[PDB]
Amino acid sequence: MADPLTPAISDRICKHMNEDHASAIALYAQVFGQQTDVTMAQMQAIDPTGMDLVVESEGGSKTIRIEFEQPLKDSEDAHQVLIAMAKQARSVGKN
Amino acid sequence: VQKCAQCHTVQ
Ligand code: HEC
Ligand SMILES: [Cl-]
Ligand SMILES: [Cl-]
Ligand code: NI
Repeated sequence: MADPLTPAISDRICKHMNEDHASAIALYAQVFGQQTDVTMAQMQAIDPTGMDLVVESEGGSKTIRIEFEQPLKDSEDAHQVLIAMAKQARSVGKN
Repeated sequence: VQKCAQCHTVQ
């Protein structure tokens, strides 16, 4: 077989995004998660049909689901969709 | 804000 996405690879990607790319995760919550007044956000998991985020705002916290348009077959699909969603979201606030 | 291609498109 081809190599699939796994829970261990998901965890490696989520930690690298939370350590160094936290600003991008707050943008995903605002543009694709329909949240307002986001103070920060973190990736709890990524899976073949979407990702789960923890979102802080107005002194409170909540968890939300963002669904992908097409299923992910492997970690290269995951890498590509995270970069495409960030390019679209930067465009919203800079138009 | 930083564009992702600044570190992820090597050309
Ligand atoms: C200033 C350089 C820089 C920029 C700009 C940048 N990255 Fe990264 N990225 C890195 C580095 C360094 C790594 C290697 C893992 C680590 O230490 O975070 C990486 C790793 C990654 C990975 C792979 C993680 C893995 O475990 O396979 C993804 C996906 C990613 N970045 C997404 C993005 C997105 C989306 C953006 C734009 C919002 C972005 N990057 C902008 C430096 C950058
Ligand atoms: Cl690695
Ligand atoms: Cl990496
Ligand atoms: Ni790496």
